[PDB]
Amino acid sequence: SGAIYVGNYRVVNRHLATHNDWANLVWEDSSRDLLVSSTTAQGCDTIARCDCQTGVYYCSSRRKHYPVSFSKPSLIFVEASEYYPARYQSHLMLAVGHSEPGDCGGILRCQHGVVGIVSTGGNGLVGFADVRDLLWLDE
Ligand SMILES: CSc1cnccc1CC(=O)N1CCC[C@H](C(N)=O)C1
Ligand SMILES: [Zn+2]
Repeated sequence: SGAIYVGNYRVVNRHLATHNDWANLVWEDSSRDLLVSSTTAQGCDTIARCDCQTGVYYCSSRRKHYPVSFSKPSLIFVEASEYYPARYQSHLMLAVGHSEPGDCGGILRCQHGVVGIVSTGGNGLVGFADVRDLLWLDE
């Protein structure tokens, strides 16, 4: 579980999106595992507009924040699940770190703000869905 609350938007993993999210849909992309819904309240999460490759992510399976080196956003192949068949997920960034299935939605942050959210993982690796290219979240 976990979401980004910026302005009148709620950013979540598409596979973990609720009924309310689909009823207040703004934009969704299965290949990125992202879904954006609208909110009445005004969020204050600052989104990073950078090319940082180091940050800190929240791991709910350990109740700890971990510092990570992470890769540039790219097309990384992801194995089949009850949410998506086997495919290439775009705008994905990998880091060496701990993750479990309940960890999806944890925020990744740098000195510039919110980079993205936990989306994939396994084998000692953790994947983050980047949100820095989504410029419309601010405007
Ligand atoms: C941190 S998630 C995780 C971590 N360890 C083992 C397993 C996982 C689960 C996992 O990777 N995914 C299942 C749910 C959808 C995901 C996606 N974005 O396509 C992929
Ligand atoms: Zn940054």
